[PDB]
Amino acid sequence: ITQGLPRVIELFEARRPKAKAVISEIDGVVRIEETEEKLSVFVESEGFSKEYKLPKEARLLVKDGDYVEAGQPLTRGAIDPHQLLEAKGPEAVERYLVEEIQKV
Repeated sequence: ITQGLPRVIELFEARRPKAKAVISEIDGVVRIEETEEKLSVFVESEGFSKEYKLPKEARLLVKDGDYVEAGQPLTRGAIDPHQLLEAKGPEAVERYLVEEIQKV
């Protein structure tokens, strides 16, 4: 994560954060799949399937069987503003940038 001026610069430059969070591209229900060595999270829609293979030590913000919005974070960390843009649209990005800059 990042605090202070570097976080501000990272936001104003719209950089992809180093320790970025993972977000859902679509809406759907959470289905966790965890081997003792490997980890993956599945966003299952009524007719679609999404699969996010994340490193095994990543903190989750999603309880199993939850309905997540497109663009909603699954992992902790800073959100990549461009991914948030493609997933959720302009308004969500403006909101995110303003609030995130204001936190500092």
